[PDB]
Amino acid sequence: EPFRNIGIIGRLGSTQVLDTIRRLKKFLIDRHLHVILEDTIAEVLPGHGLQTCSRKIMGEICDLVVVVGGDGSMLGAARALARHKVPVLGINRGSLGFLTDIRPDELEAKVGEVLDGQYIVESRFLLDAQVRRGIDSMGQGDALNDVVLHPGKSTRMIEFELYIDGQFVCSQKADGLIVATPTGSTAYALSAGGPIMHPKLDAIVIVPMYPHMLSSRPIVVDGNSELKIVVSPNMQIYPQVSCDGQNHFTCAPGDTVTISKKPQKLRLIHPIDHNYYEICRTKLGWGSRL
Amino acid sequence: EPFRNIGIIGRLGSTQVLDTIRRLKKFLIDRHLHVILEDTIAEVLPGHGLQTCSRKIMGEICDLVVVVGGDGSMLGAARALARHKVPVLGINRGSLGFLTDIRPDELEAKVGEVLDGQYIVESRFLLDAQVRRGIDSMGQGDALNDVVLHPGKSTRMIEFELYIDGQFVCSQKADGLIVATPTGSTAYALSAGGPIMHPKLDAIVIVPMYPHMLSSRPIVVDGNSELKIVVSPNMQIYPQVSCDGQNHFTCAPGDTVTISKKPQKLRLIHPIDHNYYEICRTKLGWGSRL
Amino acid sequence: EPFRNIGIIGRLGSTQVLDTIRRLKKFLIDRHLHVILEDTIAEVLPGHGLQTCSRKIMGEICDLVVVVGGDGSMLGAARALARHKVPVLGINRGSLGFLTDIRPDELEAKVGEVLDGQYIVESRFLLDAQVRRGIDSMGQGDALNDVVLHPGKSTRMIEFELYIDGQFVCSQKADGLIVATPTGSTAYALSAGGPIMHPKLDAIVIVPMYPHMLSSRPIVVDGNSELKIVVSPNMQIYPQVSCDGQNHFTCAPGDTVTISKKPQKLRLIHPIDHNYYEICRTKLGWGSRL
Amino acid sequence: EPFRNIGIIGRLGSTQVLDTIRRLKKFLIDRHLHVILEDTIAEVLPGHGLQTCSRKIMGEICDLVVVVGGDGSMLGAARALARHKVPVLGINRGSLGFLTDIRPDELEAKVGEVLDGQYIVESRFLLDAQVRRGIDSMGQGDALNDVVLHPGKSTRMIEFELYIDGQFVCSQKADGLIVATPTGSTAYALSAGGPIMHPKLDAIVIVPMYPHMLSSRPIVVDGNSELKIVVSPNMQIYPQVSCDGQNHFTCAPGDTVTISKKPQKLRLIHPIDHNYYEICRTKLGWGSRL
Ligand SMILES: NC(=O)c1ccc[n+]([C@@H]2O[C@H](COP(=O)([O-])OP(=O)(O)OC[C@H]3O[C@@H](n4cnc5c(N)ncnc54)[C@H](OP(=O)(O)O)[C@@H]3O)[C@@H](O)[C@H]2O)c1
Ligand SMILES: NC(=O)c1ccc[n+]([C@@H]2O[C@H](COP(=O)([O-])OP(=O)(O)OC[C@H]3O[C@@H](n4cnc5c(N)ncnc54)[C@H](OP(=O)(O)O)[C@@H]3O)[C@@H](O)[C@H]2O)c1
Ligand SMILES: NC(=O)c1ccc[n+]([C@@H]2O[C@H](COP(=O)([O-])OP(=O)(O)OC[C@H]3O[C@@H](n4cnc5c(N)ncnc54)[C@H](OP(=O)(O)O)[C@@H]3O)[C@@H](O)[C@H]2O)c1
Ligand SMILES: NC(=O)c1ccc[n+]([C@@H]2O[C@H](COP(=O)([O-])OP(=O)(O)OC[C@H]3O[C@@H](n4cnc5c(N)ncnc54)[C@H](OP(=O)(O)O)[C@@H]3O)[C@@H](O)[C@H]2O)c1
Repeated sequence: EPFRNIGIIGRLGSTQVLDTIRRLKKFLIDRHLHVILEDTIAEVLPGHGLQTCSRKIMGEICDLVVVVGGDGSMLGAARALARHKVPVLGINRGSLGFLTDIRPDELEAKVGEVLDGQYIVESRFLLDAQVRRGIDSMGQGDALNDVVLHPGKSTRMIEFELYIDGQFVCSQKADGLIVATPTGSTAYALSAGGPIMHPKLDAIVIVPMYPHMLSSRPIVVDGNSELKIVVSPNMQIYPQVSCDGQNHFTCAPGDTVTISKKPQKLRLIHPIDHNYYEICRTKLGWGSRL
Repeated sequence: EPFRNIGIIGRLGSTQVLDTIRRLKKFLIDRHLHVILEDTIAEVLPGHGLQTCSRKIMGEICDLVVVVGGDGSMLGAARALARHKVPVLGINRGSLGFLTDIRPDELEAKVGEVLDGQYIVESRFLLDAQVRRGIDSMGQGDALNDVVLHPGKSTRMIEFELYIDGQFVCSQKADGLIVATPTGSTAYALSAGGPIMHPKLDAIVIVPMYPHMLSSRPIVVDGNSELKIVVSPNMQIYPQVSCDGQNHFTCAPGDTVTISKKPQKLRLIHPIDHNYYEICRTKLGWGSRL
Repeated sequence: EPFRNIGIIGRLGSTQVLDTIRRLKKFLIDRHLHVILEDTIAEVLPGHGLQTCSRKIMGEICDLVVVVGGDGSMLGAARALARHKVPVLGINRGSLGFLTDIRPDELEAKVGEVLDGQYIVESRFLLDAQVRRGIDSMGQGDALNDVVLHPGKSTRMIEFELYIDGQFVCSQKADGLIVATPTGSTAYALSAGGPIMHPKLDAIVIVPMYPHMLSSRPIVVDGNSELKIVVSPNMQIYPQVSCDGQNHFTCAPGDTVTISKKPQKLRLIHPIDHNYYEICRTKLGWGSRL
Repeated sequence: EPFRNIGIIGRLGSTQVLDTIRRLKKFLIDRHLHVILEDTIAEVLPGHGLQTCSRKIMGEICDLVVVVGGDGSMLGAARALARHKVPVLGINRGSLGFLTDIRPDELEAKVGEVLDGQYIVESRFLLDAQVRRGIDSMGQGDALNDVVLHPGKSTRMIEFELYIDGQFVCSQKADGLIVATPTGSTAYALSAGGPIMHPKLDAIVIVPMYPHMLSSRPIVVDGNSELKIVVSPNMQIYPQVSCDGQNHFTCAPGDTVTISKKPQKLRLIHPIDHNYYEICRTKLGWGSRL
């Protein structure tokens, strides 16, 4: 459907984000479009602008949400807007990102070209994490990048067992474990030794965090696999579970973390000019044409 | 169909392979089954046994081929028996392998349990490699593990461009490139930093061989992607292409190597006792149950 | 000097440590030697034994200290006994370690052979870490393995600058930094990608902890270099500094951590049967003789 | 001693090397200095210039040798000019290198500042490699970067044993082994996973080339250690030994390669403006000042 009510999500960061968020406000209101603003960012804006709503509310209000900032800002908007299946459009901070595509100086050219009816709809799946004490459920969180098990208030290594589709893989002693989507394969998992996974791929990568065992290597499994991490019951370690490094749960010795694909996919919007391997060449420095 | 004519493929290695190849000959002839032998191995056998045939011929003769040895012996049989779609059963040398499953001491117990009608049919796809000079074709080879570009008669680094589905990825200076299936993900690609890919996964992993660029990391793409490696035309390097490290082509500056999935899949046979993650725990040393 | 007053240091762990600590008590008292016990371990012992002292006190009382347990138990004793320059002898838990050498079943044979006058004296140097706010000093700690900067109560990456001998190296965004001795090169630094450093080597290795930059590789510098880590002043991150993962300081944005070699070396005692590369072959699984 | 007879060493590469080699010829003859040219490069020069000599002869003729090109050009000149202990000065191709320091546009400014008496003398040690069949010696070669054992005319893995100071380390199956100086630690060894070693460090790094064993990690040993690589006698593999990837020997099953530090050090000349960590920040992309 054509985009009428357009929401805006931003991050309270350097001044340039507040600059582009008003060029976007100007360019969109110029086209006689209703602009609804996030309440968590409208408390510090030029005259606070127009109507104000919350992030869970912005799903059913808006037909499109433009996120200004970087890849990190895209993670928070995705977890809330994927449930409503709202198209999401990302703006850079001048540097090309794996989730943000529009440069602040090409704002009017690329955003207008999307509103005029030339764009690509790409869907990225999220992860569903849930902690359980025997049968009782502690908490359930979503993740677009990764679900990361890591030590909680103790530098000591943690111990756990990995299960994929109820099948025992191994027990391991390490700092933790990174479970990443293709979207998150370029983030923490890449810094921990994991591979790059193309966004077309229906797969999940499991990356050990500095394992005490040198032969512990990343595994890539079917994206429809169900992961089950069992914290060591015979150890006094209380690890932490992080979803996109922003939502944190504290696990008890013996707690079980289940990770699987979320049914609701995030509807990413790109210009037709989008090229995934060009993002890799700029974000990682790969050589260009010979 | 029930297995009647059963072929045998072996490797001219240590004495134990010649030992198990005759226990298999005894156990199979005991069950009143026709045993056909590979000609390349029957030239040195106890009285040369029964009928003798070639590997390309063994496809339409036999209903099942038992390969004794290790994972390396499985690679040669797969490239010839996947075209005929002949079931293949592997025997260990005492140590569990990613392709061979039967231990020489459990030969009669596991092979009989397969012939009695309790087995798993698992299909593994191969790679199709073809070198081209402009339009003319040099050679075309198959690979169950990997297609590897590596330096040819020169320790100097090679230069090349990578294309996936006609889309330019990057140019790179390295020793070479490893393109591996899920089967080959545990071989050379694992030693070069690549991840483990579950056999259920329809994916191909591209691993750079000691790249001059430190940010060159492995990529995992859709298994239906078509890869196109273009040797640097402006360099006096003549690289070599290896298929399972056994079939070698010499590439010219500017030659293009195309790699894609082969339509014919190898029909692997396993006992019901087969567990993939148990192979990883023994081949790599991962910790067992807590 | 010949060893008369012999102290014992242990860890409150599995039952076998309490078993060997009494075979050592029997074997030493059998030889008419004064056995002094650590107070932190004598509170739970068979009748509490003989005299009891503290770890800082055990330096001037004893001529030799036998540490039962593993490599982790050796770290705590080293930081306190290196100031007094007391010889230290380590006992295994059945498995050969990089710091502990005696197997519990060869206790009487190897410990007696050392007391009879056949042993090797090997000295290992420690690290000296000190945090400073401008000029004021927060805390100063020693380390036999490593001084590790890591995130403090925030999964977000930390930012810092590295200085070696007052010379600027680089600024970096990562989980943290591992500064290890040759003793600690096989511990956390090895799991983070660092190299093995022979104990004869006067060198320090600096290993980045999952850096956001892929080209951030470990550096090995002169063991007499002075390291200076400056926490990012323009970031709201409060990192933590760990010495052997046991002593923890919380750093403020802008705090400077100085790391250099400690003058006092730890006097390690080994039997003449000691072989460093045999420890590597067992701890890491390297292949034995062809 | 003040530099009078100044030799020039270049590489037959792109046109710019032939350009700078004549600005250097102009600037030096302008200062009334005798310029002697390498015969292997004077066959294609503007009128062939002045006197012509060989590389082994250029040691006793010249007081200083200026090498134009890159790090690779510095390797060949070092092996021949380190025996004569002739100071060596390197010129860049516009990009800063680990061995070349002068940019072609700062040629007259930096080279003149060295001739005027403001420079640093830094000495880098080389490696001494010698192959032996039992007692007979095949060949002996020097290396400024690395001595590399790698497969010879066979993609199959090679097998060998490592000995350090006559002490057995391990047996290993891999593509090969990289033995690098601090100078070569940033070259092949860095691409194979090795660490950066500061030039002040008296150490040698041993890096396995894609080992079949995942726990085979680089080792850093004393620079005065004597290495002894024994090719597997029970294998039909004929590996090759490369010194700076330019001098090649073919080893037989059972041949022993001995590697140790060469007594003659290469006298490198740098301007006072030289900074080693600035080279790392540009060659590897590390972050600059915060
Ligand atoms: N050592 C590490 O590498 C490390 C440690 C902790 C967390 N992380 C990652 O950080 C994520 C959360 O980021 P945050 O905003 O909360 O702040 P953060 O933990 O400080 O991480 C911010 C950094 O992550 C990058 N990033 C985030 N998602 C990415 C993706 N899909 N591909 C590539 N780079 C990506 C950001 O790129 P922009 O600059 O464009 O935003 C930025 O450089 C986690 O999900 C985790 O994957 C990495
Ligand atoms: N440095 C390296 O790691 C390296 C170098 C060259 C080639 N290779 C691999 O060797 C393969 C060809 O082997 P080859 O028989 O001709 O002799 P080879 O090159 O000497 O390699 C033999 C080794 O490869 C192992 N191997 C083969 N396929 C494997 C798989 N799918 N998963 C795990 N391990 C596997 C074999 O296991 P078994 O002992 O059970 O046979 C054996 O240890 C190539 O396709 C390539 O992947 C690896
Ligand atoms: N992910 C990791 O690899 C990781 C994470 C945190 C800390 N660490 C290391 O743990 C050390 C402190 O150990 P802890 O007793 O307090 O418990 P810990 O953090 O849980 O680490 C205990 C483990 O470290 C091993 N270890 C300790 N020093 C070693 C050395 N020099 N060489 C090889 N292995 C060594 C121990 O061997 P034993 O079983 O023989 O004791 C044991 O396996 C730190 O200094 C740090 O280097 C490693
Ligand atoms: N895959 C690899 O990384 C690989 C493979 C084979 C050989 N090598 C290295 O190449 C060396 C021989 O080089 P070559 O001239 O004969 O041509 P080459 O094998 O094609 O290697 C040339 C490349 O090596 C770089 N290099 C050479 N010495 C270096 C050093 N000390 N630190 C950093 N980079 C260095 C060169 O830098 P410049 O552009 O400034 O010359 C150039 O990028 C060998 O000694 C070996 O270390 C590396």
